Amino acid sequence: PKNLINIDKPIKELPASIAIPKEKPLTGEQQKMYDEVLKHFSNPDLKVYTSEKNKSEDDLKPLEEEEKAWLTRECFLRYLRATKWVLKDCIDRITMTLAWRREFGISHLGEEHGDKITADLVAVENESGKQVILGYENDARPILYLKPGRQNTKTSHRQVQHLVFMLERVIDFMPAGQDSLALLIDFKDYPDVPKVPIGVGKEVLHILQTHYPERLGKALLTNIPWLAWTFLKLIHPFIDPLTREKLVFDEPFVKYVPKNELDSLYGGDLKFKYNHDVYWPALVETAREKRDHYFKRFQSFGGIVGLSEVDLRGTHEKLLYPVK
Amino acid sequence: PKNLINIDKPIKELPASIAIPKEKPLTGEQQKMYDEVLKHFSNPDLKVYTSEKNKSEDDLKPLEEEEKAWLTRECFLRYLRATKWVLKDCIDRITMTLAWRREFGISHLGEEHGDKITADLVAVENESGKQVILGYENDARPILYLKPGRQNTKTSHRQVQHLVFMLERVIDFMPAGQDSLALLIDFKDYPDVPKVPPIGVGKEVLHILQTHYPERLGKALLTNIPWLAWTFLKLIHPFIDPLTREKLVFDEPFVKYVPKNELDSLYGGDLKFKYNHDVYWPALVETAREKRDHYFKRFQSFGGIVGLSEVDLRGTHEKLLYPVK
Ligand SMILES: [Mg+2]
Ligand SMILES: [Mg+2]
Ligand SMILES: [Mg+2]
Repeated sequence: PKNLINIDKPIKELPASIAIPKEKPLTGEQQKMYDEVLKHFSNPDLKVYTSEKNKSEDDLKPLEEEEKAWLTRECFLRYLRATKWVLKDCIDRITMTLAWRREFGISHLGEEHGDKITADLVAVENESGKQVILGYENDARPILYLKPGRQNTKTSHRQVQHLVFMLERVIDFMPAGQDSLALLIDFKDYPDVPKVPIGVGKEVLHILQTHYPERLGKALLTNIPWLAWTFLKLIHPFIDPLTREKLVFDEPFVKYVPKNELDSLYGGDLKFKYNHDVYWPALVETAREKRDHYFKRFQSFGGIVGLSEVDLRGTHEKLLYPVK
Repeated sequence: PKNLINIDKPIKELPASIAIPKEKPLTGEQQKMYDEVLKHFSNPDLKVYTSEKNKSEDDLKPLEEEEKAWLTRECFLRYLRATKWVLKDCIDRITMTLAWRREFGISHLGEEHGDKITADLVAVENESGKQVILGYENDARPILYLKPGRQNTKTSHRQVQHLVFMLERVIDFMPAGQDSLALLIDFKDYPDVPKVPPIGVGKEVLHILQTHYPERLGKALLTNIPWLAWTFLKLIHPFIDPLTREKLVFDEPFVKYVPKNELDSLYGGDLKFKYNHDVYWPALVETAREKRDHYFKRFQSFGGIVGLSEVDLRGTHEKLLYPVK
């Protein structure tokens, strides 16, 4: 019996023991395309749709300060890679995500600035700890645990709102220099949690594919029921090699996560029991700290579109990536 | 307006409204390898391992009559396609499936010839209708429904025995000219079935399907998928290899792939089917037995040799369509 590490709150900072991967350098034509996107969203006269769902050319609103802070160098790069470096597609996708973010109630970088999705709104959804932000894996990705066997609410739109909220918070926890997350999915049934319309799948799929490009860096799956397990194993080789590498179906998590960063349930050193009244306020306060820092940094650098997340999340006095 | 067709038993014969897809005839170089497989398994002094798991060169037994009946032209082709037309792999794979069939208790083509896996042994596993053999789809494949939400037993080796048994029964239902099946999987939870409150069967089942049932899954239709799995299956769908992707259908109407008169009404068909074990099960057992009897007597009438075709063994024409070299 090993000696585990007590923990009941999210790990605030990436430990120094985990290095941040180096970014792939951009070809000449890629930089040129990047500059066009930068130019498009730097336009002082830019106006975008008030929603995605009900978008109209005749109902537009110029960018808010908070939207400029979201429109980062890496945001541009995520969409460029998602759209396979097609300039018009990149611009439209970004535009539509801005549009969706206003509609959904998350365009203001936090409830502190007017977001309608609040911590208090979705807190009940996390009551049984069905989603947990905790730790960092080998490539400095923040970890999001998903535990559908701990489901505590009935299907509703609020489930989607919680889903999006937790995604935004795990993004708040990104270390400077990283912009993708790791999903750790535990499919076990937990009877300890009492089990309680339109299936939310379609909306969640639309949200993940359309508004969260290039965010899934790793997905680790464990405690898979037999039929699902068999299915996943039968199809794994037929999955495209570059997607295949991102997906791990029932292998030890310890090979992708350092032990002191991993829950002991899955072979790690962390002794974690979800305690809502302790965990939830810690996550909310920690996420808020990160956002305050990020936004202060953004204003200190001119409050312009195109700033780097490396700089906005970092602490160096001078910009590592100055804006053209 | 809705007028459904009453049914409570397996449909015995492919309707004539469904064509059997034409086989792609063998090339010149493929025939050559095939003949080598036939020659190997035609050897009258051939001896095979008595099990896969505990295989030994010093524990061998000759081919039984019933095993020669299993060693068909199409059996050879299934392995040839599976092993990418590598002769040594093909022969070895076939050999190990024969060995596993003996080990597992299904080497005799039915309990009537001494199979330890019997209808009575596994019947309790089907009591709530978690697996149902019923109907034929657009390409004449017999349909096997999987309904994991109706699980009625505790995890055990018997569950594997039942899975194999049902697979073997759906193969008995192959129309002459077809050798792949269609899986219709409904993931919905049926609370009306009492759920039992212990090693997972996945590793064994995976090994069995991959190693011992090559080229059997012609089609899988998935429906009533919970949101999370649904999103996953959609998120990964395009990244699946094309030839495998068209094989898999994730939450699309079954009516595109199955004629309505061959399809359960619950999935948009015209068959009003309610699973009644004391009616369904005996009828499944009887019909499969009839099909096996016909298959085996046909085998005997054509010489009782290795390499006969399933088209002839399941068919009724007086002359062989595939005489053996
Ligand atoms: Mg509008
Ligand atoms: Mg038939
Ligand atoms: Mg086989």
